[PDB]
Amino acid sequence: MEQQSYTIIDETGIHARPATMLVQTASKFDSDIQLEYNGKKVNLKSIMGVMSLGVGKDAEITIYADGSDEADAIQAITDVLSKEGLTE
Repeated sequence: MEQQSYTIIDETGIHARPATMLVQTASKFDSDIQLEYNGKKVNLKSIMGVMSLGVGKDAEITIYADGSDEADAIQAITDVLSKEGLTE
C-alpha cells in the first residue's frame, strides 16, 4: 500500500542500468509496483510498461508497491529510478 511520485530527466529512459536494477530490486521484494505516468498507469515492468508510458526527461510518475515488501521497495526502488536522473 506504498507509493511515490517522481520527476526524472532521463530523456533516454530506463536504460540497461535502471532496467536490470528494477528487475532484481522489484523481483527481490516480489510485490507488484504499479508505476504510473502523467497520463498512464501500469507496472514499471521496464520491458515495455515503462517504455509505453515513456520515461523521458521531465517524466512524471507515480509508483505503488502492493505485495509484501511494499515499503522497503519504495526506498531501494527510488535509488533505481533515481539512477535515471544521473543522465541528462
